[PDB]
Amino acid sequence: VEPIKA
Amino acid sequence: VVGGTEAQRNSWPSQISLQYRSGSSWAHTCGGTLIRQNWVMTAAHCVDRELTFRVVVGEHNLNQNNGTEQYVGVQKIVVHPYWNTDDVAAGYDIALLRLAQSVTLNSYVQLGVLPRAGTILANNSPCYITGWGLTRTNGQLAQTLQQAYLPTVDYAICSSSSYWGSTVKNSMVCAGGDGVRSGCQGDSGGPLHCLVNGQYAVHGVTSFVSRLGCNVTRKPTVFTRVSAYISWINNVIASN
Ligand SMILES: [Ca+2]
Repeated sequence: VEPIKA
Repeated sequence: VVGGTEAQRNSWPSQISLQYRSGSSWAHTCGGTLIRQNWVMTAAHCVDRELTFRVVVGEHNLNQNNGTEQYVGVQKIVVHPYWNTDDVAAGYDIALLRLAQSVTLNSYVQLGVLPRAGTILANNSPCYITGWGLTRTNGQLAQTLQQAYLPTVDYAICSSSSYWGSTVKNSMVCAGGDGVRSGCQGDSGGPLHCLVNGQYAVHGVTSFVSRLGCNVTRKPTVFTRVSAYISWINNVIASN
């Protein structure tokens, strides 16, 4: 999971 | 936003740019939704860093004067108390920012409408993501606000093995996953706007995409489900 963010 | 189109200037007046101070300038880092004249809803992970933040409302082009912007400091940050930076997949990726001044509403600056508590959208519901995030995986921020059409993917499908499996929770909304259009870094914290009974409401706060890339087939963009947090939001505003 990659937060997106910036 | 990967595979977006440029939004019209007055389409999404609750969208904000959350920026941090960087030298003698300001850098966009995340989106947000204006929910009161002095409150913004964004993602918790956008405000983990010990930075100085400001909110820009009435923004369209990050790189040019639009003649419509209002700039305001962030006075208080209230992160969901269950948020854990080490565990985005656990959920609770939501925070409220109290602004130092109340902003002025107009065609470019409006409060976002939130869904009723507990509302869940039918599979494949029409929504748009908006933001200034990267326009390609490992690309660069947009200059102008982008929108992309991202239909919801319901929990049953989204939490299935070829999609997100156990990573997605019922406190989240999935949307997109077509391999072409998606949120991307820099869109976090901004809105997913979904059309319900003729009115757009902000059903998601952009949270995460795949570590593999932004636009990945069967890895729809994942959002915090706003309707899971209505009581929390009202409680914070009431006590602050
Ligand atoms: Ca501007």
